[PDB]
Amino acid sequence: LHYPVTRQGEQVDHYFGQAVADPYRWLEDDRSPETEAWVKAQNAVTQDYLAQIPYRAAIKEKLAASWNYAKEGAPFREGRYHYFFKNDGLQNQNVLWRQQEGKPAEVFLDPNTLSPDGTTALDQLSFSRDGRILAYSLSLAGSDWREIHLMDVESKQPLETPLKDVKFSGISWLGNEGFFYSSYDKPDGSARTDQHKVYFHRLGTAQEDDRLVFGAIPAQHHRYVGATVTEDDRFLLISAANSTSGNRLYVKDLSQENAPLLTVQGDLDADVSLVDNKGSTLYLLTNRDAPNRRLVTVDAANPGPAHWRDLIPERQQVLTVHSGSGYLFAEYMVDATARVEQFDYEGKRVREVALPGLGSVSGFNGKHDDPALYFGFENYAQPPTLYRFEPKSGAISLYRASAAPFKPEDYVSEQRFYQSKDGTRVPLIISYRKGLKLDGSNPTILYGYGGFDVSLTPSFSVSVANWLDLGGVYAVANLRGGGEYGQAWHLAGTQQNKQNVFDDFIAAAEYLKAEGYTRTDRLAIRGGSNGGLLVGAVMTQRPDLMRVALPAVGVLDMLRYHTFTAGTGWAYDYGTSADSEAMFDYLKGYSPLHNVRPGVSYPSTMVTTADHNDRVVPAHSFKFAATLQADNAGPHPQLIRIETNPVAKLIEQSADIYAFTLYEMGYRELPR
Repeated sequence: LHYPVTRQGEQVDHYFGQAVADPYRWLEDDRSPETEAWVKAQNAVTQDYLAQIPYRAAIKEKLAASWNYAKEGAPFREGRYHYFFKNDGLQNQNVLWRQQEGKPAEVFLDPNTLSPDGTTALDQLSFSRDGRILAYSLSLAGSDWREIHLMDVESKQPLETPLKDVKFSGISWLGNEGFFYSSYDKPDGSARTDQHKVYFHRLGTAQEDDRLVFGAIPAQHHRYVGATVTEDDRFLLISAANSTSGNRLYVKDLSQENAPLLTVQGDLDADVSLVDNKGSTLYLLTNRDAPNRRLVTVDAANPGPAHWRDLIPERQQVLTVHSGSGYLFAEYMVDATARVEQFDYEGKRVREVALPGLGSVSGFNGKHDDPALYFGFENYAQPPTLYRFEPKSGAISLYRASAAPFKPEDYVSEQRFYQSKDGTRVPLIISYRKGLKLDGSNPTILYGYGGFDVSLTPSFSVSVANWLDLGGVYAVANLRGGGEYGQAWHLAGTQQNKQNVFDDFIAAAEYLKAEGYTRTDRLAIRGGSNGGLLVGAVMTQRPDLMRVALPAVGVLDMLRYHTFTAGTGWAYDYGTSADSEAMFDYLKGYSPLHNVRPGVSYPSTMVTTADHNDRVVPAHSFKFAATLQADNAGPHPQLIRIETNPVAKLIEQSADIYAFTLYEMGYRELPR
């Protein structure tokens, strides 16, 4: 193995009197001729090394053969038809299908044929109350602008000319008269502003005559406004905001002539949104005086915050509310997995929905008179599945099995909890092919993130599935720093407590060995971005803990990350070398780049990154890889794979990592 030559410069940096050498400073410029040449050479070496792997092409083919597959969404009633989305598995955009009691399903709206390239995409979709008219917004390329088209459902032809200059808008019908939408500019003609306004479009009229509903007078100026009409057409709810944090909310009783807007919340101190109404009672989801949120009710005739009353009190877990079939469904995240509770509109707990196991859910959204509801379920061992739920009995039946070439019963996903160094308990979800033997010899990949209040919830991955099909184990740890247990869990993994994140990950690794799942020479750690940091730190503190290290797009230079493009936004979680001498010593103490040491024997490593990236600059990966090649004294290869310029590329990347990981664990033949 012959690593390219990496020039060492004389750049020296100073932090509170302390000097730190940065020999690869020049590699921070990913667009200099010298760096691109370095990239080119590193890739040649990496590829040459991977071409030495016998089963690489086999793993690739297997992945490509299982990567794409058909999908289907839950069906919804609109007028005299049931609608549902479908996807060939190849089609860029989902197609909307329609079905009528008698005949068989038929294609209704295919967004793919609206763009020669398949760019023009479907955004919002809203049917009129009777289901006879369809309003839908389409977005071109990566634009924010929209047009709202009106289609006659029965004929499938354009009802009227489409509405233009629509942006950050919903579409909410008022019976069969027309609908509310948002826009920054008068339907007439004028010069731009950042004053978002709500307009009502009455069918059979020109857009230029749409009436102003909210947002024009100075007292109503806001950057973002939304409008929603309740299912029973009784109330109009208008939200107004200037940012993603907090919003004002107003209500208008449409059952009364020229009713004025009443204020549900007149300040931006908190988030409040409409769930539904029952009679004159409003059901609102809000985080006002409740970080984990609560569901409250208040009469529409006097809706101010002082009159709100808890229907579903704030709990230790963050609440999400869905409504359907005359029921309210409280969704939570417990130990990173879903839990759903059913309630009636009077706050009486009906039952705890019995989900198909531990995982992630979607659905439980429907109309008042839907006889049944649908929900999606999935996790590391089970591909997205559609289930039917009987509101009254609570009976759950399989509606649509996944078309993914992976039979769920052949896989196991068990939940475990271990203890960190200080004694903290941490969740760990291990998945694998059924029939595993706890002999501690299974090629294992341990994944983690740990930070930015990001919570790692289970989700199906074709790549992971293929890993399991190779006899491998996939373990995901919910390290501190994430958002699996509120704020206290997040802070325990930030600033001068970041080391807690690494310890937790370290503890997870030892657990997998102790419990006989794998062993050092059969273990690999993986992570991306803040996750790459995780891998980089752990591999520099405990290079004896694993056999393989797979850091992707990681933040590795902890002393200069903040000076790079987009690095500013991660200061809250990490702190900076400039903050104070104390912060500097901590950052320098674990910074991957600065903790690689000459003479040490590091695990087999494959650093991955794109050649250019604004979120996490390649500089981190380039300098880290260069340092590992120069310092490592063992037999393990320190490689970096740089993606240049797509499912093809994704498939190729997964193959290289798995092929490499297995090849580095000694396998000279696929496991088994």
